[PDB]
Amino acid sequence: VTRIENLENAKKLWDNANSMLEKGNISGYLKAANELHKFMKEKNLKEDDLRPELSDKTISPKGYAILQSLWGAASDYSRAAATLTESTVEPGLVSAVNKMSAFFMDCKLSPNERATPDPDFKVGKSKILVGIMQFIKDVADPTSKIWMHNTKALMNHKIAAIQKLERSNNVNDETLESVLSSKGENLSEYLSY
Amino acid sequence: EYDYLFKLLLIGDSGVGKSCLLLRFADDTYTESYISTIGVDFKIRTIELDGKTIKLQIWDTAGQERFRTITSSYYRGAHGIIVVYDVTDQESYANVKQWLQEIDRYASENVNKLLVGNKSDLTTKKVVDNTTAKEFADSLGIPFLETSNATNVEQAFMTMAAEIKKRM
Repeated sequence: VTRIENLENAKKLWDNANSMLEKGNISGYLKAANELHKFMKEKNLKEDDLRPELSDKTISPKGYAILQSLWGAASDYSRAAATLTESTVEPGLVSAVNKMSAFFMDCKLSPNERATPDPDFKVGKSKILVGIMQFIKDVADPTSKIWMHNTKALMNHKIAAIQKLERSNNVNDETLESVLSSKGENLSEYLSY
Repeated sequence: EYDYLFKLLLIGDSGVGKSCLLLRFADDTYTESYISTIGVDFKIRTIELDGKTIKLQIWDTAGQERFRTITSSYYRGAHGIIVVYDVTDQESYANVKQWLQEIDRYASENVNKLLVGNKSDLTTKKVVDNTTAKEFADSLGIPFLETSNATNVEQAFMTMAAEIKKRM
């Protein structure tokens, strides 16, 4: 295929991601952003190659709110996950998601163009955190470990933890931070599968 | 294993030369498939102070130029915050001043901060008065550094790590 064809396909991919964003589908945005990133890496296309093709596309204020929600949660989580127990795999994974979302935005926006989010569409932090973790669980290698635990498995364990906080009405930044920073140090057995 | 892990936040727009501040940090090394395709937004290094082994982990947080409302992502969850403006660019200074005023409003006194005036290239024009930036920096009670010379950047990181260690 030609560069012109590959650019048109990348454009379609970017649009798929943007459509998911508009639907507030967190899982589906993250997968589509990843499919965009994969295809452009395969085709040696960079953000500046796509950008002039997206000139008449727009990320909506709702879209920006979702992107903002993701950004805040990922920023916070990458940092909280860096501890004296380990500071490589869990921050890495979370940071790599965040970059993937910046990549989508960079395909559309020039340097330093600000997002214009509509606060009405802010997604709760605990729901964003579960979305990010579910995506990590999907893209993690089967043998990936965070400290002594299987990554997928710890992702399931933290998900349950956040969901339990929701159920006892005890979600706040401190309680979320305490799950995000945990490496399951107090668990009697190491998590597998 | 470390005695301490200090988290640093690098705040700056594109085009202010943030790369310049990260040359004594390195990327961590991954086999993780998903990370290997995209990379991460932090870099690392180890230092020793007073017999104690300290990891410094610095986040140049991906996407930050898009979300410049000052939220707890900017003012909480970091030991140190480094804010970089471009000396050739008055609007750059004006933006960072604003960001730092707001960060000062909400952050703990226990967070170390640093204002950096960077000038990437020998040949563009300087326009931000260091007296004015220094006057601004003193007002919030934070250090100020003008950078091009890699040497003084290393000194600044070392001083910041020393100061963080005294409070932790």
